[PDB]
Amino acid sequence: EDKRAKVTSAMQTMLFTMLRKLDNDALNNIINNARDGCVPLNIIPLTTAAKLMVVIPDYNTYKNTCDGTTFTYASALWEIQQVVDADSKIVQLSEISMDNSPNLAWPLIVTALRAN
Amino acid sequence: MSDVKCTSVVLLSVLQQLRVESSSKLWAQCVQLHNDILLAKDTTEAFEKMVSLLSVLLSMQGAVDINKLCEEMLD
Repeated sequence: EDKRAKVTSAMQTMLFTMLRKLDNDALNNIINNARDGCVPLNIIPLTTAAKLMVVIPDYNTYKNTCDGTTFTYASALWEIQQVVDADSKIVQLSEISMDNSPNLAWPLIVTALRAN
Repeated sequence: MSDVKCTSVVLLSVLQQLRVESSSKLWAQCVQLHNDILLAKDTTEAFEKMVSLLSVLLSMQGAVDINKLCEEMLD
């Protein structure tokens, strides 16, 4: 895999070249969302209100990404009903405020559904 | 939309060479997501499947470090 490891980098360097050049907002959002540690946990669902797990690593990302019960991601609209914490322990919206930040278990994990 | 077909063909192979042809279900969904993109005749559906396909590569905690790929680009 050693020489394979060189042809490996060439293909997926080239891929993110062809992705930066695609210049989609949805692609460029999920790509750069993931660069600061905010990555999907399952495939993005396009279907009507199917399951979407994403990882949020810090409150900064949080108050950058969460509008009440609505979390914007992937140039789409997402509706939540499951936010757990690092110790797989469920949290609540109100509890993720600017006033509770340092006590909580980052990263958090939101579960989401496509919005009508 | 020449490009979006082509990004798609290469995303699948990046995931293929990451030995997810073993993946059977992960693979199958990508194979038809790649197949549906090829059969697209407009931009949105094509970017809409394209966004899902790439979610897979980003959800693989060690498939590759995007920070170190990104840091490799302009260095």
